[PDB]
Amino acid sequence: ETQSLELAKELISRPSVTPDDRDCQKLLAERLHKIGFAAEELHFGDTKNIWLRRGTKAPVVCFAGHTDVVPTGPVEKWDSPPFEPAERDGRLYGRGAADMKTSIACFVTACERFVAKHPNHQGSIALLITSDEEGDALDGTTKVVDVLKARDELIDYCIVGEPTAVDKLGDMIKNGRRGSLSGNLTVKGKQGHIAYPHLAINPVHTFAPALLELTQEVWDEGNEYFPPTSFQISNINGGTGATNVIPGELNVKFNFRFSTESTEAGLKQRVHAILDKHGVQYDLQWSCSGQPFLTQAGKLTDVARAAIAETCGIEAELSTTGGTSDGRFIKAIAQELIELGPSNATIHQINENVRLNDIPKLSAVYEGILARLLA
Amino acid sequence: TETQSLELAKELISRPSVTPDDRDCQKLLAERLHKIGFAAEELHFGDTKNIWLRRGTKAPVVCFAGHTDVVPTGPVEKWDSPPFEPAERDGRLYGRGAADMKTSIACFVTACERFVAKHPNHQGSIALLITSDEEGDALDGTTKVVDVLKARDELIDYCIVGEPTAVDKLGDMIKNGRRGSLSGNLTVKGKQGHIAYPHLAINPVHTFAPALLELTQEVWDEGNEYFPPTSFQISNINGGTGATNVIPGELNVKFNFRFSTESTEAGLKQRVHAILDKHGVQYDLQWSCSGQPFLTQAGKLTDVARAAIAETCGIEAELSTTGGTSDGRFIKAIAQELIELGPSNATIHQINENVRLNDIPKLSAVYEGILARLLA
Ligand SMILES: [Zn+2]
Ligand SMILES: [Zn+2]
Ligand SMILES: [Zn+2]
Ligand SMILES: [Zn+2]
Ligand SMILES: [Zn+2]
Repeated sequence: ETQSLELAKELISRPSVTPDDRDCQKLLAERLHKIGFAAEELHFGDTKNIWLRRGTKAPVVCFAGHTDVVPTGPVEKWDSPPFEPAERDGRLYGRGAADMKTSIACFVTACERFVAKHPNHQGSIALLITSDEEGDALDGTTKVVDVLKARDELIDYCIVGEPTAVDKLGDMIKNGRRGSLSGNLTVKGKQGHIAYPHLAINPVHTFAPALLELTQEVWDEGNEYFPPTSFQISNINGGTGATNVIPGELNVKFNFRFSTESTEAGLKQRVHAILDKHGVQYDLQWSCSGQPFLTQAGKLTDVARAAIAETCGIEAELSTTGGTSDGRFIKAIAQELIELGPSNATIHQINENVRLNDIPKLSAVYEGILARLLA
Repeated sequence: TETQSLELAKELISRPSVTPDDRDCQKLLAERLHKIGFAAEELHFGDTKNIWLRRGTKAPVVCFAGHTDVVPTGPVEKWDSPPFEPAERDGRLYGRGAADMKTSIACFVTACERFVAKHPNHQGSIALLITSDEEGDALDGTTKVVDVLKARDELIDYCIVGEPTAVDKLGDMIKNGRRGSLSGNLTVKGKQGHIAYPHLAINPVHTFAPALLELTQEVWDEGNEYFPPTSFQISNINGGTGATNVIPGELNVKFNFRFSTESTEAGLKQRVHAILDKHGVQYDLQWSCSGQPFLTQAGKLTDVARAAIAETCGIEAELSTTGGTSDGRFIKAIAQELIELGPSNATIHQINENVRLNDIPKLSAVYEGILARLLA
C-alpha cells in the first residue's frame, strides 16, 4: 500500500506551525466520515482540537496526536524545503515527517483497511487530535481530556503516535514518561573587593556544600519501569566579571525529570532542606511543566509487542525515558496508554525524516493493534 | 611648631600630576634638597619620570620611596573645593594627593632639612626614590629604577614607602609587608546535551562540584605573626546561556589567592591541580600572578618607627600586611628592611580626599625621629 505515504506527504505539505492547523483536521474528518467517524470540533483559544469517533460502545481504542509542527528555522539550512516533502536515499524528508504526521497518516489508513475488513467490529475507534502539542499546550489535548472526563466518555486503550523508535521501527514503545520540575535559585551573599573578604559574603562559597549534596543526592532508586529521578543543573552565573570582586549573588537553574517514585512536593521539600541545613540564604522560584504517568505492562503493551513481532520481526522494549507527550493528560481518562511511532532521531531538527519502508510497516502495526483489541 | 611641611604639601597638591605627568614635582624636590647635599639623578623611562636623590656615600642607607602621580579627580563639580586648589577646612587639608601621597613626600623633605640641620655629620646616607607612575600601569616606574640600582649594587638598608597606612589615628598602623596575588582562569570541560538524556552529556557543574567544595574549604596556611592566612576566593562562575533543558558543555571559573610568605606561587598551583585531578575534573587552567608577597620581620626598622610614633603621636603602633600592595614589592629586592608609613588612608582615590591638619607636622616629626634613630 502506498496510501499511508501519500497521506503523509499531503499532511507534511501543510505548514502547520503551532498553533495553526492549516486545515489538517478538516482533511482528516472529511476522509474518515466515509467510514463512520463522527467529528466533533473542540476549539479553545487559538487552538483547534477534534474528537473523531466511530462507534458508541466499549472498548474504545483511541489514537492521539498533534498536527502542529515546530518551526523550521531558515529554509536555506535544509537540503530540501521543509514543507515540500521529498523522497531521497530511502527517506521521506520534511518537517513533521517524524514528529508526527506520518503516524497520523499511518493510523488513518489502518482504520480504513481495518474497517473494510471488519465493518461490524466490536467497540469504537477514536482520534484525539490537537493543533498545539509543541507549544504551551494549554488549550490543546488537556482541554479535550477535561471535556471527555466530564461527560464520562473514557478510553480503554490509547496509542499516542509520537516517534518512539531508537534505530528500527518497533524497537521501542513508551508506557510512561517522567514529569518535569524546575528551580531558579538565587543565593545571596554580599559583594566586595576580594582582598577584604571579611566585609563580604561569597555566595559561591556558601552554596558549595549544598551544591555537592544536591548533585550527589539519590532522590529515588527508580523501579521496573523508570530510571531514578534525575537532577541536573543547566545554568550557573555569579560575579561581575571583575577578578578582584567577590559576588553579591549566585544564580543557579536546575531541573528534575522525576518518576512516579518521587513527588513534586517531596522534591521541593528536600531541596529546601538541603539548602537550609547548610545555612544558605536564598530566593527560589519553582515551576512544574508536567507530571509523570505510567501504564503497567499488560494487555496493551502485549498487543503492541505482538503486532510489532508480526510486522517487524523484532522485540519491542518498553520505556519511560526521554521527554514527554500528551499522554500526560490522556492517561487520566485511558485505562492503558502507550506511545508508538517511528524513529525520533531527527525530531525538531533540520532535515527531519522517516525511512520510507517504515511507513507501510507502521500502518500495519497500528492495524494489528486494532485487530487484536477489536476483531 | 613647624609650618613647612604643610606649605610644601600644598605646593605639591596644587600641581595636577595625574599619571604619568609629574608637572615639575620632581624638579621642585630635587632643587630643594640640593641645598642640603642631595645629588639628583633623573631616570626617564618612556612616558614616566623618576628621580633618585641621595645625600651620603656610605651605609646605612635610608630611603624614602613614593610617587608624585595622583589618580584622576572625576567630575570636578562633585568636589566641595577644587581638587588642585588645596584648602584648609574643618581641621583637614583637602585636595587630590593630600593623603595619597603628597603630604608624605612633603613631610619627609622637611624631616630631612631638620635632621640634617641638627646632625650635620650624621652617619650613612639618605635617599629618595620617586616615580610619576605608581597609580597607572607602572611599567616604567619604580620597578625600572630598582633594576638600575640593583645592577650597580646600590643597595638600601632601611626604606620607608610613604603610602598612607593610618586607619584612623596617624601612627596606628605601619605596613611591614604585603600579600602576593595569584589568579586562575579555570575552564571545566563537559559535553553539552539535552537535559533529559544525562548519560549522553557530561555536566561540568556536577564534575566540578566536589573540587569546588574542597577548594573553598581548604586551609592553605596558618598565617603567622604578620599575615592572615592565605585567602582563596572565587570571583566569577558562569556556565550556560539560559536554556533550562540543556546541560552545558563548559564552565568558566575565576579565582584568586591573596597569599602570604607562608605559601609559594608554585605550591599553591600544585595543590590546586592536585585537588582538581583527584576528583577527575577535566579542564584547562590559565594562571596569572600580579605580584609576590614580601616581608620585613620585626626588628630595627619596625622598632624605631614604633618608638617614633609613641614619642610624637602618643599611639602604640601595630604592624600590618593587610589589603592590597605597593611599590614596596619591588624595592624589597634591594632593601634589607622596608616599611610603609603615612597618614590616613580613609579617603584615598575618593572625592574630597583629605588629611587631618594636625597629622602633618606629626608625620614629619615621626619621619625625622626615624632618621635620628637610624643615622644619629
Ligand atoms: Zn510530537
Ligand atoms: Zn515534537
Ligand atoms: Zn593611590
Ligand atoms: Zn599611593
Ligand atoms: Zn639629635
